[PDB]
Amino acid sequence: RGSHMEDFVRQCFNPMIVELAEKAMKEYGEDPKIETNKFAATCTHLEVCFMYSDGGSKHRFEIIEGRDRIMAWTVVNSICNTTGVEKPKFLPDLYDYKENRFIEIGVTRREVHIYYLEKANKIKSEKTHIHIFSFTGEEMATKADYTLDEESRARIKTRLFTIRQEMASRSLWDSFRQSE
Ligand SMILES: O=C(NCCc1ccncc1)c1[nH]c(Cc2ccccc2C(F)(F)F)nc(=O)c1O
Ligand SMILES: [Mn+2]
Ligand SMILES: [Mn+2]
Repeated sequence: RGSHMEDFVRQCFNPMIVELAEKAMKEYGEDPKIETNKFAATCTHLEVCFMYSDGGSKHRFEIIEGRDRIMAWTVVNSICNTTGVEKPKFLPDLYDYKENRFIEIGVTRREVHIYYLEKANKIKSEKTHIHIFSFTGEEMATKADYTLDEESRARIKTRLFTIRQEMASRSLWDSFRQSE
């Protein structure tokens, strides 16, 4: 109670994104007032997912992140029973109707190579596409098929660096980076 991180989070991100992040953390037994770096992280991942689905065509993506566990798994079951895609063991973030595959979006404060290595080991199922962004401006996608336009990806990286600058100007960036 009283953290600068919580107030900055609720100020820097959009009210719907803050509400969704709060519902998610509470759904997973996590306190946004005590685990405030993770509050920021959930909000950032949520905004990156929304931006990512805003790129590309109109009907292209199905958003999985942001829903509650049960409804997200229901939509996943529908996607699988519709397209015949292998049911992912763990919840992805998006589904691409154009490339016909699930998408796992990563946002890390560490080296992108490491984070993708970790997430690729965790998923193991070599069917789901994996796309990592970084707060330094780096990105890395499975097969190096980055799915979206260059402009749409550049927008996301710019937003990430803006978040990083806003945290640094308030002296919460060191803690955020070392928290991962
Ligand atoms: O989907 C995700 N979580 C789904 C479950 C969940 C959602 C929101 N709140 C709590 C639970 C997800 N989580 C992360 C960060 C992370 C990584 C490993 C374990 C736990 C977490 C965290 F912080 F979320 F608990 N990075 C991603 O890229 C990503 O997709
Ligand atoms: Mn997710
Ligand atoms: Mn993700």
